[PDB]
Amino acid sequence: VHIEPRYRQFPQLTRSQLIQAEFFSATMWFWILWRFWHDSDAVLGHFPYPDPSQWTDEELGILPDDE
Amino acid sequence: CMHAFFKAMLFMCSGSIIHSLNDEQDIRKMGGLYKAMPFTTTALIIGSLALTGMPYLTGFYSKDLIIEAVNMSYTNAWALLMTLIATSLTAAYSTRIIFFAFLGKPRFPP
Amino acid sequence: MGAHLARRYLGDASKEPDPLRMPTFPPDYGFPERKEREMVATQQEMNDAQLMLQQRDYCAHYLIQLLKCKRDSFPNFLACKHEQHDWDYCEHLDYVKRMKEFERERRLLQRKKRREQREAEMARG
Amino acid sequence: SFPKYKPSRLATLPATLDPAEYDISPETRKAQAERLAIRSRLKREYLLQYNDPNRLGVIEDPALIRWTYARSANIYPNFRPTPKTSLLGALFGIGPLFFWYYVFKTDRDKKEKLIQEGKLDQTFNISY
Amino acid sequence: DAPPLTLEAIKDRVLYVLKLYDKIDPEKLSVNSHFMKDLGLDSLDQVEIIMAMEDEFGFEIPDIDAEKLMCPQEIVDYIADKKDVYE
Amino acid sequence: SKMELPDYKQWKIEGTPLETVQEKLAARGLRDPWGRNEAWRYSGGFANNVSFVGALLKGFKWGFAAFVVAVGAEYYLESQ
Amino acid sequence: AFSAPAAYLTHQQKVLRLYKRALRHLESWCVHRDKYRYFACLMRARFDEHKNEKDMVKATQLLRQAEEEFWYGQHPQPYIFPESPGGTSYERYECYKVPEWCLDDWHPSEKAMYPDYFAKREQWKRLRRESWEREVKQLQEETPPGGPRTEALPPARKEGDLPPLWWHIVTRPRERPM
Amino acid sequence: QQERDPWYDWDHPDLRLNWGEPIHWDLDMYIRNRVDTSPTPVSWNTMCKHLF
Amino acid sequence: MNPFASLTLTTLTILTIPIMMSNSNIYKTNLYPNYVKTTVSYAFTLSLVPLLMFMHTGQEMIISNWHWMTLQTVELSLSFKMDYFSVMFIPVALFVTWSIMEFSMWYMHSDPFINRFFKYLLLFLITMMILVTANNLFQLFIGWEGVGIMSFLLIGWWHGRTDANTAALQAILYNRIGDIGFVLSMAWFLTHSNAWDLQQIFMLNNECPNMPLIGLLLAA
Amino acid sequence: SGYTPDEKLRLQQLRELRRRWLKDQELSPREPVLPPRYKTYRHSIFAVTHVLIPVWIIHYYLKYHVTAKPYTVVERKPRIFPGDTILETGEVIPLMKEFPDQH
Ligand SMILES: CCCCCCCC/C=C/CCCCCCCC(=O)OC[C@H](COP(=O)(O)OCCN)OC(=O)CCCCCCC/C=C/CCCCCCCC
Ligand SMILES: *P(=O)(O)OCC(C)(C)[C@H](O)C(=O)NCCC(=O)NCCSC(=O)CCCCCCCCCCCCC
Repeated sequence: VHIEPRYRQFPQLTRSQLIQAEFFSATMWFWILWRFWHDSDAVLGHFPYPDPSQWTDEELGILPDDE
Repeated sequence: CMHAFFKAMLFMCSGSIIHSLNDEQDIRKMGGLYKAMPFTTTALIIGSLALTGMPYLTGFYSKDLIIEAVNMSYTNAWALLMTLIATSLTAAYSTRIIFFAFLGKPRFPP
Repeated sequence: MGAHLARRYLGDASKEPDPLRMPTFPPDYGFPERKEREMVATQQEMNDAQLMLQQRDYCAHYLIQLLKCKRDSFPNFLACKHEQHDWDYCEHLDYVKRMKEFERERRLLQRKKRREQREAEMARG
Repeated sequence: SFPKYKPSRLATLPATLDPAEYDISPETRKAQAERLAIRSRLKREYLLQYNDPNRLGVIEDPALIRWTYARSANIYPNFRPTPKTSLLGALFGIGPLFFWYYVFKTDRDKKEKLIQEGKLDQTFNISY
Repeated sequence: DAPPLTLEAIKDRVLYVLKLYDKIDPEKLSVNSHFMKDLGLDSLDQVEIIMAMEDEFGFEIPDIDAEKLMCPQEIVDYIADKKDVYE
Repeated sequence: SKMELPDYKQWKIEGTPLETVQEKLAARGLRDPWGRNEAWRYSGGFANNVSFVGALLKGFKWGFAAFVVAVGAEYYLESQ
Repeated sequence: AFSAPAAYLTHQQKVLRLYKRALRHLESWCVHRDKYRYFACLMRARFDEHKNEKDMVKATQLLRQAEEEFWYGQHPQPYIFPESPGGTSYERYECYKVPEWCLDDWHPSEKAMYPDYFAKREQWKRLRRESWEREVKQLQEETPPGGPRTEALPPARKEGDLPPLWWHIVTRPRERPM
Repeated sequence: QQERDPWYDWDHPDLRLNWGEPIHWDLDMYIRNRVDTSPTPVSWNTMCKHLF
Repeated sequence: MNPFASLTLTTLTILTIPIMMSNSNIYKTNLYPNYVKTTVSYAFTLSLVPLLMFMHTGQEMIISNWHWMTLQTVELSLSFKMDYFSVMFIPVALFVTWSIMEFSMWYMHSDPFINRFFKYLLLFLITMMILVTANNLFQLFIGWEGVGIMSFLLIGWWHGRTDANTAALQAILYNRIGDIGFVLSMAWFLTHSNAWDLQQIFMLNNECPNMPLIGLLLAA
Repeated sequence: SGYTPDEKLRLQQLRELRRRWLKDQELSPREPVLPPRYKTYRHSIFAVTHVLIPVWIIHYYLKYHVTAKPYTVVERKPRIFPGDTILETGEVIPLMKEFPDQH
């Protein structure tokens, strides 16, 4: 296709390039949303992080101070 | 591998911009290309999102794991801090490229 | 990253654990009867599976199962989710064991500090 | 006011910041005129030779000949043994030789001492 | 790549820029009008005109040559000679 | 071929940041004579451009719709 | 480039060059067009404020202080046109420029590949050869006895003559040769 | 030669030299391909201090 | 025979093929860039096949096809290491090069030496493949310096540009410092291990020392 | 300030000469006097030569020359997993022991 140059005006665009750009942007966003829906543990994690403060001395094998 | 992909595409997009603006490589003279050049715009946006680690793009599967490994290891504290600041600055310069090349009003010859 | 670094550096490194020297207490100190860890995969099985020396930990059997599942269902690279989750869960349990060891070392060290302070006070008085 | 710019040898002084650029004596103007006249004479000579249609070859440059001669063949006849030249030549020509000799001699003496004491790791060292 | 320039195109573009200059009356502006003798501008105005032409055509005119372009026809001839336009 | 330059009288600084600049300069007591020569850049197809966040969300409208349709189809297939 | 330089720059020339350089660097700082227009109008306001000054010493002092201000406030990375000396596309096509003396060393078969071009080339060569004596005579007649005081060159004073020292200027390689 | 004027019509445009004019003793190292001495926006001492 | 080795060496050889045709009428015509791009695409698919072979069963190999010379107890031979790194990086590099060559067909249309430009791009691709697949230090250094000189030639593409010449020579200078480090590593490895190949280097260096590893770091 | 009359006249004459020179640089309709002396088909001819011949040559070279000396081509031994069947001897590599399964 031949695109005539413009002087001080917006260039002549093509329906094909417009629809291709829109299709690929939509494809990227669909891929992002689809991947986040299925496997969101890649972003938010999969297993909880334990709190060491709640582990009892009995299960950690810590004897009484006096003993 | 991932960087080869998206960095090659980013360089190709910048080259297309340069060729379309008569060998101009200055973002101070670029502008309006978001609607002037649709396909290069979307390609560069996708590449910059992949470069910065969009949560499920090609750069996510390497950069995110790299950052997790750096944070979770017995590393140099200064090296870890500089790596995090470098990630922030990566986002910063990707924004700079997009903002000064595609957004706004034209600054190229008539 | 963590508050442990702040406590050890801007505080009492004597009470905080040493990662390069941990553990500094006998494994039975405070544990009356402690069970040795169980290893499922054998040395010959790991050697045949050609696991990397870093990957030959106590979770090696799940990794071997995952590798076998991936090889068999090769074209369908999305058919090993259960094996992957089993391996990840075993690694998570190993990591929480390491965290428990760290916490045990920390509180044993601070208990030793309290005991020595009490002995010093008794000697002074 | 604004911070001053300090010229260096590898970062010279710009013309617009040169103090002498704003103090122009009437003799400075005639010096500039004489310089322009010299340049114009040389340019006219070169352009005549260059636009000559019957010229085939190279327009010899006496300036280039003088530069190449002074760089190579005019150095020794104008060289005199002075304290500066003697010290600089002695240093730059002898000091590095003794420095490298000492370095290599010390390294090889230590290596040979280790060999004689039999505590140098020479396993698999087959090619020499 | 880009279409070649022509004398008519260069003249039209320079007259376009000059007619978009506010200090110049478009009705009395001809291609032979002098910037200071009959247009009533001055040195800074001429410098800004040369800068506008540089922005228009995407190339720089050195100060040694730009001071002598006192006419739209002179600017057109300079640009055509520099860009190797003969028609 | 033989492109024609659009009429120069259409270029105006009205409805353009250049008229804001002109008003600021008039308050200062000054004027800028090159208003229209830059006013070509603010009119026509360059009149409106998106924001930075809007540029990133270029294809989200169709992407989200396709994602919703695909999720509905997947849910129906899993139920059946 | 096309104009012969003088022995010195006048005060007007210096101030005009400073004006252009300051405007260009301001445009480099003020990327957007409206902002550049605003600040360029302010810069021209400053120049107009100092336009009328009878004291030449004070005018030169103002110029010097303005030069110092420009050097302090210059953009470290000013915009340069691609073809300009600092530009990215500078001297990219110099390897593609080949001269006509190199053109006349071609083989007879190569010359036969272009029969009409070389006839006009021979016409140009005859024109060059038939005018050199007149050009050198004109140059030596109009020069002062002391020598050339400037690099300027005269035009042709006669109806049938050519401007002296014209060949390489006229036959210089095109800006986009290949 | 980098400091030399680029807009002048030198006899040797790339080296920025004229025919017959004296040649600097260190032209071989002051060519545009080699060591540059042109002024910089920031002073040399300031640049050295900042880099170090 | 296993198709793995045959297909990998075939990808490398068909990459090298169009350079042989640089002395032909096709190189003199305007179809040479498309010819090179087509060859690169075919090489990309032919390299995709061994990637499928690896991703199934993890197949890895070393191929010492040609013996070069034996310095007494040290044997240097033309050996290629087709492992995970090679079989993964080759298809990616071929895909990228194919895309770049098409983009250059569009981009460099007005260049009088577009054929030479594509020849240089293909030569760089060949040297990079040599570097990636090299199994011993000497072949790795061959690829090293080959990509270095191809970078030097392609940076200074416009020979009339003084800035381009300066950039090319600057790249050469820094890469030569890196090569100082590389040669240090090669000399240490040969002297202390009687080998330049990865297998024997890995076998003998159970605790690798600072001098060879710092040489490698400096080269990198 | 501006051009002198001599400068303007010389520039006019030089520009006329330069324009005439470029017009002469233009070519003729017959100027390049040269001396006397489907899409899928091209792809098929390219594929047979450029791909088929090298793979033939390289396979012949590897099978009969390279793999005729020892250790020239060394394959990493395939991974053997528990509960497998070694095909060389019909052997059955047994399964692993019962896991201490959790959840
Ligand atoms: C191990 C031995 C080597 C150690 C380092 C020695 C440094 C010696 C420097 C080389 C001497 C130069 C001789 C001639 C070189 C070519 C001529 C030249 O000067 O080129 C200048 C050229 C052009 O400059 P531009 O910025 O492009 O400006 C252009 C504007 N139009 O610039 C250059 O290429 C010169 C660069 C030389 C760098 C010198 C210092 C290098 C740094 C070495 C120390 C760092 C070591 C790294 C540690 C690694 C950690 C494991
Ligand atoms: P036209 O031929 O009418 O020109 C009139 C002139 C100016 C020649 C006068 O006739 C004249 O000579 N007047 C007296 C001399 C004179 O005007 N001197 C003053 C010149 S400098 C001046 O005062 C203005 C300087 C202020 C602005 C400085 C710019 C520095 C900032 C730049 C920073 C870089 C990025 C912004």
